[PDB]
Amino acid sequence: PRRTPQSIPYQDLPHLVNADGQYLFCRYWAPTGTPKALIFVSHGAGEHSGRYEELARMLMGLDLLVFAHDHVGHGQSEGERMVVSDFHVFVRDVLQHVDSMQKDYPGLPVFLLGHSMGGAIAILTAAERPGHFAGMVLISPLVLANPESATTFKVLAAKVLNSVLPNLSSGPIDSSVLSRNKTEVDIYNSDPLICRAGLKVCFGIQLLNAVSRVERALPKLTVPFLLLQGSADRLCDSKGAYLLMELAKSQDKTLKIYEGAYHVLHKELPEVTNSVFHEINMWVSQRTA
Ligand SMILES: O=C(c1ccc2nc(-c3cnccc3C3CCCC3)oc2c1)N1CCN(c2nc3nc(Cl)ccc3o2)CC1
Repeated sequence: PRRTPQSIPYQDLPHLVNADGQYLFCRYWAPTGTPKALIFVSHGAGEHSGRYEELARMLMGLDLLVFAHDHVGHGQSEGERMVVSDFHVFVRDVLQHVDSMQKDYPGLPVFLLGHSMGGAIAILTAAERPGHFAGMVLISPLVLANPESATTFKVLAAKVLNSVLPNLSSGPIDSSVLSRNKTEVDIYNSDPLICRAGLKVCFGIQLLNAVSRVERALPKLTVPFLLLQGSADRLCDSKGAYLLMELAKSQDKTLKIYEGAYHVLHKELPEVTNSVFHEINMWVSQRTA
């Protein structure tokens, strides 16, 4: 039997098989009552859907049916770690899962929530289906990379794009520069499902493709969205959040800036994280009433 990269049979776990024949590990949090709407949670690079437990339980408490999967190459899903043939695979697979859930639970509005790379995935997913999603919640979405990191990486990208160098990698990200909450940093560094090795250059190239596709997608994006962004984000430059507010055509767009906060806003200092949860609660509540 087919097993996760951690050797657990998929027959023992919630799962979906994608269009490439790869098993994706899935998670669901459903309310006891009749659901008001569906919401897919889209995680970021190197992490996995289990990192969203608290946010998902909050959303389920609003009577939404929350669902997620680990993207290919991540967590408990199949695929070479941190490899993707093309960035659109992630979007395709979100749409498969959304479509499957809307068959099982028809008539319900569907929301997206995405953080970091998962926010770029959410933007591209909404852009592919104009008018179909009720709303999107974006926590520090990948819109523009940190300009310094992007320039340095595009050097390594020059090597890989012009030569055959399948194993070249960037240096690892310093997990401390992504949340001021030292306890959350230590938890991140302790999670065996997180890939904290340096990014394979081929994967960073797909992240560059994500940035390029997001830019082209903005002037067509019409979905309602809430955008939460820290002013001291060393990974997803806050300039991208301002560009998203400016260039999206959405009639319902809201930006909240967290002054001095780092990248992982839902795992930041307690004052920030409590506000993040409250603001998402209010925003989704107002749009599922
Ligand atoms: O989605 C992402 C993400 C988004 C954009 C990225 N860009 C690169 C990158 C890396 N090396 C060279 C070049 C590049 C770019 C390639 C194009 C130009 C630059 O890596 C990225 C990862 N992330 C961040 C790490 N995560 C995380 N969660 C966490 N939680 C806690 Cl508590 C503490 C720390 C945490 O770190 C999960 C969510």
